[PDB]
Amino acid sequence: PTINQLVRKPRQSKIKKSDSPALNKGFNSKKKKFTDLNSPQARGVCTRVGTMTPKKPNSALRKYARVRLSNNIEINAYIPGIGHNLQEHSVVLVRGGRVKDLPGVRYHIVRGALDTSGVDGRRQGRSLYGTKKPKN
Amino acid sequence: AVKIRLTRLGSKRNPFYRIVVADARSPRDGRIIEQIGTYNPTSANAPEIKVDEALALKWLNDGAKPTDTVHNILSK
Amino acid sequence: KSAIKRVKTTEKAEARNISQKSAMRTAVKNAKTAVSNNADNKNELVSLAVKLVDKAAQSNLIHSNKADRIKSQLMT
Amino acid sequence: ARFRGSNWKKSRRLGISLSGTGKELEKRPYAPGQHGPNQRKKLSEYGLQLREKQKLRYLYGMTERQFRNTFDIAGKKFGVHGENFMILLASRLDAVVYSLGLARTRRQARQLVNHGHILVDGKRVDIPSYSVKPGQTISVREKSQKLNIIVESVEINNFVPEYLNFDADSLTGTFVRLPERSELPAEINEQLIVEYYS
RNA sequence: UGGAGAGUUUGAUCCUGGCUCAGGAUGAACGCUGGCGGCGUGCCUAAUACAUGCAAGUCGAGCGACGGCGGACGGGUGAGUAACACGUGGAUAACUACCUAUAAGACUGGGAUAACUUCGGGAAACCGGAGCUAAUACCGGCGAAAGUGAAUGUCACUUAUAGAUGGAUCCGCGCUGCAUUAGCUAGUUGGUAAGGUAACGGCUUACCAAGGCAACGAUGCAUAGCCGACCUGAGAGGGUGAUCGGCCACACUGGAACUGAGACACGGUCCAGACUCCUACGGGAGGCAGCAGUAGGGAAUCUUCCGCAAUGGGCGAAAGCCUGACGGAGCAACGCCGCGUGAGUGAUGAAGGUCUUCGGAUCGUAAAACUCUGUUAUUAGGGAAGAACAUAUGUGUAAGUAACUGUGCACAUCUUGACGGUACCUAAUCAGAAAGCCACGGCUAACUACGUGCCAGCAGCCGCGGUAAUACGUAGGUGGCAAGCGUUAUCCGGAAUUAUUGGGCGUAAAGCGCGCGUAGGCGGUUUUUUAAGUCUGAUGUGAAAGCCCACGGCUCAACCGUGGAGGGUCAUUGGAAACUGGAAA
Ligand SMILES: [Mg+2]
Ligand SMILES: [Mg+2]
Repeated sequence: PTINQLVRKPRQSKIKKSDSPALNKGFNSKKKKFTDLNSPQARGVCTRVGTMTPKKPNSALRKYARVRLSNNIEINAYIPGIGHNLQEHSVVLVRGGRVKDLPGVRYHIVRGALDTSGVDGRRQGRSLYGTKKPKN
Repeated sequence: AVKIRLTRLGSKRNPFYRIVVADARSPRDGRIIEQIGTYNPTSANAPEIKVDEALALKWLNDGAKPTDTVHNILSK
Repeated sequence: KSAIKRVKTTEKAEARNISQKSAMRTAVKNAKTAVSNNADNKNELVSLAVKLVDKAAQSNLIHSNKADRIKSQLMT
Repeated sequence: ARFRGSNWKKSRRLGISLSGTGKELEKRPYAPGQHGPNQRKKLSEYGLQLREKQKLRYLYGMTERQFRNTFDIAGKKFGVHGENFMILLASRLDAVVYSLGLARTRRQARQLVNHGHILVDGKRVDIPSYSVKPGQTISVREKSQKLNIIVESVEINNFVPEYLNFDADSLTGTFVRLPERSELPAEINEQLIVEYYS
């Protein structure tokens, strides 16, 4: 507004918040690295084999994996692709991005470098799922 | 006082110099006082000697120790 | 480990100045007692020796040379 | 970086009948693939500057990183960034080879440069994206007369520009002046080029 | 010089308004594939204990048989500190192993002792004792003083000068978030006193004295090294602090010193604490945020490489000597750049795939052949300008007495390249080894036939899926980029969505329930000064290096080189008085 008021208080701009909460900050030090920052990726360790549904009008079935992350906290997940060589308490790489119409799930289990290593059943969409073909 | 110095610059496999002067307390790479001009080491598609003795005599008055391979510039 | 021999000077150089300093000051601490009596016998011809040890702020350079005038600036 | 594959898909699917991947045509009722008078023709409002970006990119055989690195070389000229860009594409060593009639395409003009058979001023220049500065000439090495493919270009005269001295069999040239438009191209405005880059 | 948009609330509109996508980035990770010439950058998460190697010496023209200069420069790191830490301009109360310019004087007279053989104790760190000795070591008269050696010359000592160099210090301005934090320090504010360091000093103490700071942000919390620059942007701005330079602090932790020219000392030192480990359990040793390598939390960052030739630094008069500064190599698509996996010639829609009346099309001169080529490389070699010197020796500068000396002012010519049988380049059987990856409703660049068929799924939003479904896996087809393609998390633009350049309040979010009113903000007209703002002139300065404006050259180019523009809300140095401002009517 008035140039008198703008001297007396500047434009304190709009804060934003992260779309994906449970990563990427200095958390809660407890004389060791009790919890840390994972900007793109991490390890995991699993806790539960997941089976769930979307909720809005949709009626399909989905297979998450409710884990405890490497910084004491609890998140859901998802395995893209077909195969599932995963059981309880097995290491899984992470990468962010929510899943719409599921009520509370958080990230994608990377199908390349983990115990989630390689998914067969795919032949054209490949590097999104970690499937090889050394002929070409 | 001060010592006459060649700041080495230049990429991989290709040095190049700039004639400076500062005390030995100052290092080679930087905190250099003055520059009396460039110096041209390689002679292929490049000159071989370069100096400007106008502001070089300003430093031989209050004291200067040229290194014995730099003194071959100013003997020519 | 060639500072081992530098240590052997350091326990050896403490003896020469702290003998000179403690003799510099008690010649001067008795001097302002002798300058509180002023009979020209216990103050004369040793006050210039109290200034010779304040000239041995230049000879015994443990007391710094430019610091020669930190005590002797009042009596003489 | 080089474009290979002499199939007519560069001419027929773009549309223009230039001297690129095959000077003739044989499946003239159709476009490549099942895209044809049968099936979907996908047009756009940004495809009118796409096809003035895609119209040149296969012509010299250049990648995407080359044009943007040459779009702002015309920024060093006193004309605007879209005004002298076709001139700098007309001044490269590759399209001056085909302008001298010493090769038979612009792509054959890049083959006989890197293999040392065409030089500049005696010194071995083997760069197809070499900029021909004014006041320079075109050279060869001593083995350039035995080859049949230069003698192929001695058989047929191909293309005559206006900014050179024209020697189709002597294998030495002269860059007399900086070019202009409609000497090397014939069909492209300098106004639909620049709008793609915004 | 340069500045785009699309989608979604309704049965259908206009508006306000959010959320979401296309693009540029990463000292990124991770997903698939792999030809490199060449250039750069590779602890950002447990400040998690650090094996084994090398990083500080030099002087045999000191002097004996330790006396000097250097370890305060240099090379690592960000836990600390919201501050003269830093940036930027002003100021003098004073500080040099050095470097040098002239000149002085470089006298006189003494005596104690390491190494060394005996002496005894300890496993050790080693110590107590005794005979032996010089020293350029040590001592006396606003007052100290040195001598040394190849041909007296030379070279350090010593005092007063002043110049460069180097540090110190108070001062104007720039310096993050919060007011759901309003009071705050007491030797605090000041005189005075003597002591105190290079100097000023509440700099530390003593009697008196009643102040400091503050709503113009004083005090207290959590987060942080900071600038030149990097990122994005039309610009104004927003976000960042890495290699690369300047300044700063710190050394497993917490204090305190000693020598010297100007350390509270990274590799020294005495002490105290938590840890490792040995001894005869009486004691002693250890500090890789030096150069690398291992261990450790990790989704994540490399060789335990020869070596001083060039440039720079200590020591010496010189040969040279130690140099993990550095000159370079060993390894990862880590980033940009350049470059190939070929082209010229080559209609009968050859084999053959899923679509089809398979009455038929497509990829497709593609393939099959034919023809040249060998950047690149499956064959070895002659072989860098990068090295100018130093040393003297070839005979020149004055002291030439004396080109021996400091120089090397004829050359510096009997000399100096690990890398490097490198950069380069010729000659060979051979077009033969050398290409992916994501997408293809709408956006948004790119379509078809079945299997499953609100299922395995997919999804940036509209969502496509209840019996195939152009919007899921598959082959065909195409499009994009290309030795690289997508996905993630983060940051800026899109977002005129914090709007000074550039918004809003009747009903959409937003006008206090309304008066008197302190500080504050803004103030009609006239003339005259003042120059505080504003205007322009002048000087000095805001160092290299980057972006840009240009060029020999690396075969172009990335990078180097030279020039050029780029900082002042500043200090100071003159002119003008139009408005805003103090001053007279
Ligand atoms: Mg070191
Ligand atoms: Mg190094």
